[PDB]
Amino acid sequence: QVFRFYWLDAYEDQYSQPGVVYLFGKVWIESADAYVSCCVSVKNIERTVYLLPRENRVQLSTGKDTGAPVSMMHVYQEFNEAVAEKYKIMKFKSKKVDKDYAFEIPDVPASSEYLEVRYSADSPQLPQDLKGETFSHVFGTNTSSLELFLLSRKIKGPSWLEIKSPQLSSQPMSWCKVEAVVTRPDQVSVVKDLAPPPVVVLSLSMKTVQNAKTHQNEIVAIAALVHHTFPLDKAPPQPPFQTHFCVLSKLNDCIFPYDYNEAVKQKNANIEIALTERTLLGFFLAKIHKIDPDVIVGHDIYGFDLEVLLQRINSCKVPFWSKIGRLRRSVMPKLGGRSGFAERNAACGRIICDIEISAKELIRCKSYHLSELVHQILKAERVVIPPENIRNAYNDSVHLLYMLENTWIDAKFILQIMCELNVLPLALQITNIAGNVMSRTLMGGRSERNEYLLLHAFTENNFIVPDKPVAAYAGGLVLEPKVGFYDKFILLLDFNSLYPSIIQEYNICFTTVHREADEIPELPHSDLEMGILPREIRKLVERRRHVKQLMKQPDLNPDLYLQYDIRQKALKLTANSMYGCLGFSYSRFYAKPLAALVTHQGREILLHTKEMVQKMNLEVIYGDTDSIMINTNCNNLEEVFKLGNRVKSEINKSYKLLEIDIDGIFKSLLLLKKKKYAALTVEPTGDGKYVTKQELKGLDIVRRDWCELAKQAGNYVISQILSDQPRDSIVENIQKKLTEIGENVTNGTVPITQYEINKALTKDPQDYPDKKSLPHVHVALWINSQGGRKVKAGDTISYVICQDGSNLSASQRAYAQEQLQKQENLSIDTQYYLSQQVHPVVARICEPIDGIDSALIAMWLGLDPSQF
Amino acid sequence: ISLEQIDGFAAKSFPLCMRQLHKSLRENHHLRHGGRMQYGLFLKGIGLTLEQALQFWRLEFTKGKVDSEKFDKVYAYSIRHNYGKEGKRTDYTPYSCMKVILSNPPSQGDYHGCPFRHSDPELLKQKLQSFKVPSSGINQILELVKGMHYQLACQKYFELTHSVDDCGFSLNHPNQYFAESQKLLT
DNA sequence: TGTCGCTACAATCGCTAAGTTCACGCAGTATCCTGT
Ligand SMILES: Nc1nc2c(ncn2[C@H]2C[C@H](O)[C@@H](COP(=O)(O)OP(=O)(O)OP(=O)(O)O)O2)c(=O)[nH]1
Ligand code: SF4
Ligand SMILES: [Mg+2]
Ligand SMILES: [Mg+2]
Repeated sequence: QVFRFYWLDAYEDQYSQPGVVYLFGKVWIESADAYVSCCVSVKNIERTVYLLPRENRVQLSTGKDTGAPVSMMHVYQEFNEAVAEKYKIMKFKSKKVDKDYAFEIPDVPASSEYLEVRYSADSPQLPQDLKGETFSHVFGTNTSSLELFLLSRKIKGPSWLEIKSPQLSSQPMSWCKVEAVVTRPDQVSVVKDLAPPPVVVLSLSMKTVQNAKTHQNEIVAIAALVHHTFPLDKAPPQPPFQTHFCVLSKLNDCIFPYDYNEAVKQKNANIEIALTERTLLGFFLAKIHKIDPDVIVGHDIYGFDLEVLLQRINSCKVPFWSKIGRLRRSVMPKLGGRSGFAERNAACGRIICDIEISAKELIRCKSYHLSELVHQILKAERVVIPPENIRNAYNDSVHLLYMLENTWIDAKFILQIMCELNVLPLALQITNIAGNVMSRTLMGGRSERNEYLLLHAFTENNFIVPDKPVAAYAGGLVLEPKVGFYDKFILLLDFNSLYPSIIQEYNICFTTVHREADEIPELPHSDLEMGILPREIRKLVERRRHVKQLMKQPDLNPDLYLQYDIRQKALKLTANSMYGCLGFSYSRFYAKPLAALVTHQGREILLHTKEMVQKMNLEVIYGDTDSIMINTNCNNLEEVFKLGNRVKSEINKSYKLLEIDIDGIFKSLLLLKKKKYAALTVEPTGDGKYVTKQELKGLDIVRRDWCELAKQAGNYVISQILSDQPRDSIVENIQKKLTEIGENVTNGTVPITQYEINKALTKDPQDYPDKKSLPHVHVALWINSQGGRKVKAGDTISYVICQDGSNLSASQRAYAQEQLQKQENLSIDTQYYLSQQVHPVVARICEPIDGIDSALIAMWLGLDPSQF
Repeated sequence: ISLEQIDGFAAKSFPLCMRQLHKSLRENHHLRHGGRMQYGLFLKGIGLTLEQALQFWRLEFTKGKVDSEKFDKVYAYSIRHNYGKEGKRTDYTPYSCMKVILSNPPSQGDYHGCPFRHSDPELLKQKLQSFKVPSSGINQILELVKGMHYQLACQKYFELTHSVDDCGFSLNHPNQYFAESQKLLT
């Protein structure tokens, strides 16, 4: 009679169906000998509130204190007589329950007894500011049915579920294969210690041509790759895809080449040619229904792809729209609106993966457009079809098949990127750790993850969490650097998980710090028991430490090693975000005093560590909120290691959990400013043999907002400076290279891409006020002016500042590379680059270098020293 | 020409323009630039030498309680010039009656120009009465003036003052008036 | 509809003050001017 299935996504409609939550997942049917998607509708998910009684009865209008003690019988009497009648709630279940509370609502005791009342979600919801003579507060008034269900059944991320007494739906409600109705939340349970089942992943890439008559983007091809047994706890399979399908259509007026049919047949692929975009969308929806993929992956799927799909579905009036998801509906959600909420709701029951968002979250790259990601991750070169060529493709079989195969290659690259970064396993792991829904986790962001983590923690400990909410404080201390060049050994010490360790050690928690609603609250007494937040953050830190130790194993697959590094970085960022969300104005758990206390303790620790190291007769040259740089003034590495171990032991001696470890040993350093240095990191090879690896931190060479010519020049200059060559040879080589680069720039022999400069976007190109015209924004608008996919917020744009005869400021001459290659009146501003991209960076880099000055750099660049 | 006889000329021979200029100079012992230029050119026309004019002007200007050193400093160069002694060194010619009529119009504190043109009819009548001119002669001169016949009006003055029925000459120059007066008298 | 935290550096734009040009002028001195 039981019913075991592995749930993946949950969807609730607060307005349409009250007190109903749908769980979508996979269920094993023996007959098919494979997993089949199933949907379970948990009905009658009642709504629960909590009432805080007064100490003595109080007149509502007089605001008096009659003196009559208030007990739970009186509270029930008041809610039964006044409130129940007023708000038209008929049946409710009342009980006395003792719960804990430590959050931001004044005059709420740490522990008290409340009259827990539940009633059907169809009944009206009580006002958030409700009050009465017998009670001073009502909680959980606006609690979402999904949240109530998840916290009531202690469901924490995707996992195997056991359902009791399943029933069948009168009429179909979902597009899945098996459906089941649960009459009560109590009938759903969780079973542990079973591997997740492989799921179906569908990677789709489409090509669209805009209808400038309406500027509406019409789809003309959809290349889709599918694998039906993609694992969620093992490595990605090779090849990543099992089978595939391609659908190709024609424009509104244009026609197919003569023998398109013969070429398509010779292609031997599962190509289905749709006469009209209506037929193409119908075929695509039928294919999605047949495969019923559980994880749809794509590039800009949340911003462009799904929105275009839904818009064209609406325009062509394709009957069964809801088949794009897994539930049955009739009216498509209104489009527009920020975020991908329209997309996610439209695709309810399917986990949408946007490799753009996932890549932004996991790794750091100069640009997030698909070609750059492909070159960086997969180390491959992508051929891009301009939209004009896409329009021109309906003129020959060869070009039409090339376009379709390019769509197929784009889909394959998207799937390859998803597998390489290991996006799905990491999403599953982080969702299990946090306890939220997987789709939200893959949507990006840290707030919801930490909020749900703490929700689960507190709920399991008999707490009442606050209702969802319908440089404020000091930070770290950066020591003043001793700018200069150090040719001896530098010892870098870094604290391990500093803020998490502080939270653990000092027992900082909502239930330990007695706050007050900008003074730093006192440290909690050492007598108190460990709080909830130290426990959760300790679990996260322990998981990260386990992963790091696993990374220590010798002879590991380097790709697997990089995946482990990504996972460790993700866990580190999760813990740091757990800290940060305490200081997030919009967070459910805003505890700015706690964050201020944490940062204050960090500053105190750093000051004490600096004092200790200086008291050891050792030079201190730098430190950024958890780290210290020491000048060993030694040339032997063994002695350096001995001193490092000494000082590390002395520092660790003063703490219970915080540990200091040797981050790195720099053979040479060029300390320029705060958060800006380059060093020759030393990684021992064995038997006294060490290998030197360059390491740049914060310089302009490691910023995407500089022309790659400048980056190359700075990299060479740093390489010369940090080398062991005699100083005269170093200066001579610097001068010679600078002269060569100046000649190359003057003669136009540099490749054009080296003049590109990348700047991201913060808002939509239109929403930017008329604050003159920010260079990138300028070009951004041009991109939207032209007939191509628009550039929205958070998009990198590469512009080249070029001569145009305008005698205007450089900021106002930003141009795309295609613009320069097209227009015959635009030429690269060589002087601008030589004076404002090459000179500034090298001049800043070589400030502490003897023999080099602004005038000399200008001369070797061929410029006029006058302005310098 | 001699300095002393200049007074006699001003009494009798000088035309009403130079007559008024001389009266103003002997009342004030100083002339503005326009008056100085005009009177110097006229004295050049009659024949007064550069030395004689310099001496006369120096002596007259000194009587206004001013240094003759300042005069030698300032008016010496001008007196040199108006006789064409310095600068362009051109023997600048005395003004003709047409120029005097069309020359710079005098303003308050000025006395240059042709009195017949730059004097109001009442003032001209009063001046003529002062000169004991017969009422008929004054009326004829006024009639000539009203029709803008200032040359003819001056010829009438010359006829009346010299006791000659007809002028016999077309008066077109103050120095010409001076020469005609000298011819009739001497 | 959600949107982790703070600190530091670099570049650019706006606005405004400080400074510069520099043309107003003056006090002092000088030369060269006007018609027939
Ligand atoms: N909220 C927040 N805090 C951060 C972030 N990055 C750094 N911090 C803070 C909290 C970290 O504990 C502290 C020390 O920086 P680190 O990069 O050395 O990380 P941590 O020491 O925690 O661990 P690690 O040295 O990498 O093993 O700086 C961040 O992105 N968000
Ligand atoms: S007409 Fe000639 S001479 Fe007579 S007052 Fe006039 S300017 Fe003098
Ligand atoms: Mg650290
Ligand atoms: Mg004068």
